[PDB]
Order: sequence, then C-alpha cells, then structure tokens
Amino acid sequence: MAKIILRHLIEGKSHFQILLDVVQFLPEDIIIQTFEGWLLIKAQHGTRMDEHGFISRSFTRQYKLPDGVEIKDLSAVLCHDGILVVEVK
Amino acid sequence: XXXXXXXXXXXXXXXXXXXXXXXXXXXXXXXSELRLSEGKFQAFLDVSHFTPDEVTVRTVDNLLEVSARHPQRLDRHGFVSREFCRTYVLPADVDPWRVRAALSHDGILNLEAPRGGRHLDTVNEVYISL
Amino acid sequence: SEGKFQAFLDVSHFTPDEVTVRTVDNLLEVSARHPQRLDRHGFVSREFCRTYVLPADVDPWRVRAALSHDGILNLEAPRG
Repeated sequence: MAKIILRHLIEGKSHFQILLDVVQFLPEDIIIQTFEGWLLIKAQHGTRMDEHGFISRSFTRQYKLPDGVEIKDLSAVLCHDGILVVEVK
Repeated sequence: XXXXXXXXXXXXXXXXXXXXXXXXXXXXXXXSELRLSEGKFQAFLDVSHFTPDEVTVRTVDNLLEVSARHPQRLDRHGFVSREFCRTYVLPADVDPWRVRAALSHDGILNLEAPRGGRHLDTVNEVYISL
Repeated sequence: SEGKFQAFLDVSHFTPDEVTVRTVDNLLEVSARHPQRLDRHGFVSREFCRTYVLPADVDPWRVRAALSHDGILNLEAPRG
C-alpha cells in the first residue's frame, strides 16, 4: 500500500543598521563588543573537521559610528539564516 | 529560509568574509574544495579576499597548510580584518614535497601534487577484553 | 490517549530531509539511513528502521506525521 509523508515546522534618519554575513561562525565563537562608539565583532572558528580538509578562521571587523550615536541604544541579533545585524530600535 | 528550509531570497545590504564548500564525497581512503583523482591530487580555494603576499603555503609533513591573515582595510562597510588556516590531508601515495600552487587574477589558489611516492598499505582488527 | 493511537520516536539523531515512513498494509514503517555526519570526535554513519504494528481498528489512510524542532516525530492514526 501507498507511502505516508511527514509534515510540521513553521534606515535613512533616526536609525542606524549594520547587517553582516556570519557564515558557519557559531554564536559561541562570534562576539559583538561596543567600545566608545565603533561597532566591533569577531568570528574566530576553531580548527574543525570541515568535511574535505580541517579548517580554521578569524574575522574581526570594526564599523565606525556616525558621530551622534551612543553604544547602549544599539541592540544586535544573529538570525538563524546566518545574517547578524547590529541596529538601534 | 524557513524551518523546513523553504527559502525566500534576500540581499539588499552589505556582507562579511568567508565562503561555501564545493562538491565532495566521504568513506574514501585519502581522508571551494578538493578534486584528487587517480594519479593527480589537485585542490582549489577562494583566496580572493587576500593579497598574494598575505598568502603562505607550507607542507608540514603530509599536510598542505594554506595560511592567510590580512589586517584591517577599507572594504565597503568599514575596517575589516580576516584570517584562515585551511589544511588538506594528502594520501600516503602523494609526495609531501613537489607541490605546485597557482594564484589566479580572480583570486583563486589552484594547488596540485602528483601521486607516486610510497606503497600505501593498511587493515587490522582488535578483540574486546570484557 | 483513547480514540487515536500515537507512537513517539525521537528522530533528533537524524535530519528532517532524510526522513521516510511508508504505510504498506496494516503495519506502519519508519526508515531513516543517514550519510556520514561531521560530528566532534569523528565521522559517524547511522541507519534505523522501526516498524510500528498499527491495530486493525486503525486505518491506513489519514495517518498524520509531525516532528517538533526538539526532534520528536509523532506517528498518529485515528481508530475507526
């Protein structure tokens, strides 16, 4: 008799936004630290199996604030899709 | 993309460093990605982000280590600094030395090394003590 | 519990992409068969096929199959 199939599972002014592409860099590896005003983040992926050959990484990026900005109003978020955004809401 | 991986395409803004793997299988005898065939052990990498002087390749024993690391630049969003130390596992047949590498204008290192240096043997099976 | 006979199997070990069930007669099967996962200690391959004996009171048709984000696949079938 016939086969059964499974289912389930579901800017301009007054704001500043910085969405980056976090590849296979896990949130336990990625760290978003804000100093005086410049928004900083570091990927740092340890020496993992990486299928074919064993690979490692490190991606530290610092983004400059647009003068009138306080490092407290900014609230970052690393989306499940991969894109990690640091914006003020 | 959604929970069942049903995607809905989006770009608009800027992005950061790194890349995605190429076509490769498992359960072999040897271990952008590898393209090692019977006689010629070739490789490929997207080293486009890094300058030729920043790239350093060495064969520490049987592992062709491809080290990078580049300090802060202009990019497009701001000051971005990257680093990567991708190592490849070559079989016992392939010579640890006599490894060629070519960086393209596009920014791609196309590593190569021929097979034929050792006999390459072994299986062995141990017994349980209980 | 009464009315609908449901079976709970933790498919957390397997991926939602590599999931198979198939009814076939009165009995209800469930196949998985993974490729070699990357893991932390080393490469690992796993294959498991659990056959759930559905009663004569429960139909082959209208057999609901759903898996939670936690990895709990519930195979239910109303009786009658």
